[PDB]
Parts: sequence; C-alpha cells; structure tokens
Amino acid sequence: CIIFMDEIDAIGGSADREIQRTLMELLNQMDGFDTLHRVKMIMATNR
Amino acid sequence: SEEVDLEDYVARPDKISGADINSICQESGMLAVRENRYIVLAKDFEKAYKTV
Amino acid sequence: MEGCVSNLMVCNLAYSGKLEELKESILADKSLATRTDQDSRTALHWACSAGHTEIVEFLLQLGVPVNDKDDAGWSPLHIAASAGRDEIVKALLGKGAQVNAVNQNGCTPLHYAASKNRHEIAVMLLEGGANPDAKDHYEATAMHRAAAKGNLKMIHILLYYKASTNIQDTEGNTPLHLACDEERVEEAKLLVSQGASIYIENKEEKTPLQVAKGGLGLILKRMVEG
Repeated sequence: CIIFMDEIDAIGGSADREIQRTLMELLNQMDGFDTLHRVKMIMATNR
Repeated sequence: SEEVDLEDYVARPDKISGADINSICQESGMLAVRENRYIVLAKDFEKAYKTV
Repeated sequence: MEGCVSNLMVCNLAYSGKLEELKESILADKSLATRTDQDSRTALHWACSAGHTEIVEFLLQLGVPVNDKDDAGWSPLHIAASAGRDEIVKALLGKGAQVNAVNQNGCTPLHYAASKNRHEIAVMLLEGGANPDAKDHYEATAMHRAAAKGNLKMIHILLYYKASTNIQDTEGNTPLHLACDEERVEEAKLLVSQGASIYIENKEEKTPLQVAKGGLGLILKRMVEG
C-alpha cells in the first residue's frame, strides 16, 4: 500500500470537540497494532 | 505505581460519579498502549476521567 | 512488564540504591542532580522512595532544594510519608522542609501518614508545627482517612495534639459518619465521648444515628446524653 494525501492543512485545523475526537481516533488508529514496515504514507500541504 | 494516588480518586468520583469504571480503566489502558510511558500514572487516569 | 521507571540515569541509579555509582556520577558532574525527567522529578525523590538514608543524607548535605515539585506537585515529604520510612522524615524535617506543601489534590503529608498507618511519622510531622486542622482541595482532614481505615491509635495520637473534630467535609460527612460507616464501635464511642457534635447534617440530610446500623446510633446518643 501507498497513501497519497493532498491538502491536509484543511483538516489539521461541541464544534471543536468532535474535531478533537476525530483526532483522538486518528491517534488510536495510527498508534494501534499494525505493521507500518510495508505500507507507506505521503502527505501534501501548504503552510 | 507509587506516584498514583488513590485519595483524589476516592474523593472526586464520590462527588461526580460516572458509570463503567473498569471500562474507563481499559480506556486508560488504551492511553497507555501508545508506548509513551511504561508505567501508567495518575495522568492517564485523570485524562480518561475528564474525556469521558 | 518491568524496567526503568525513568529515562534519566541518576534517577534509576537512585532507585536501584547504588551508592558508589551515584557518588561517582555526582563527582563527575554536579548538574546531573539538577536535571528533570518526563515525570518532572529528581534523584532525590526516587532516593526517598527507595528508603536509603545515606544517599538522601548526602544529597541534603549538598543542599538540594526540598521545595522542588513535579507536574502533579508531589513533594519528597509526601513520598517519604508514603514509603513509611522514619529516617527519611527525620532528615527532611531536619533540613527544615515545609510541612504546608500541597500536592495536586492538596493533601498534606499527614493524610498519607495516616493512610500508611505510621504513628512516628505523623507525630514527628505534627511536631514541626504542622496544622492538623488543615484542609485539602476536597476539604477533608487526615481524621477522615484515619477513621476510614479503622485506626484507633492514629485518631488517638491525632487527638494528642487536640485536633478539632468539628471540621466539615464539602460533602457534609464528618469523621464520625465515616466511623459509623466503618462500623467501628470503639472509635465511634471515643469520638462521641470527646465532644463530637452529632447535630451536623450532610447534603443527604442524614443524622449519624441513621448512618450506623444495629442500634449503634442509639448507644452513641446514650453516650451523648450520658
């Protein structure tokens, strides 16, 4: 697998609470149990 | 752990009482499964308490 | 699993109780004792936790500040009281350490002293001019935990300093209520005989007589009128 993510600065920014919750979900998924030695991720952004 | 205090956790939940304590502890385990710290401390517990 | 309790070398060495390697580390570099870990603690805390007298005496001889606190505000005195070591308390109090220092929950070292059921530590701490009537962030004294763990001698030596039993918790539960909840007859009769007011009501509006079961509040009231 190879992951291509373009313009990630949009999602990088109870309205904020759900955003923080999604971020916590991302942390839980990325820091969970998985093998990253194969799958590669690429992130594109602006500033 | 020695740093973990049972006093504040025997005090504050007596004021504000939530459900599924063991589940919250498991959530703290999910906070401690991030391999940032070997021994779980009061920080993860307090965080698990303030988050849910 | 097990392993190092901290990232710093001097802290793990202080926890392992190695005197020669620690002294060598200090002689090599004097800035190692001033370093801070992710837990925001120094070698002194782990040394007081280990229960080694020589190391902490050497550190206190070097003049390391005892007022240093971590992110949770734990003082070395709290750790010393929780460890149940008399000599460490003698050293800290001997260096003029503050007994009014408060942690995250604001619990005085007397609370942890009554929690581990240490008489000598409590006596020595209260001898340094400490206030038994001091309250934490939860507005509770050490008498609460003392009556909760069922310690008669602890409450007794706490009453040797003539500590007030009229302290009211933010919940409204007096130490007498905790004494009745623990179903301790001796502690209840003693506290009542010491002049403790049973007319204090909590947020639940429950008299101490209704708290105790088996007609204990009856003989408590008998001790009140008697």
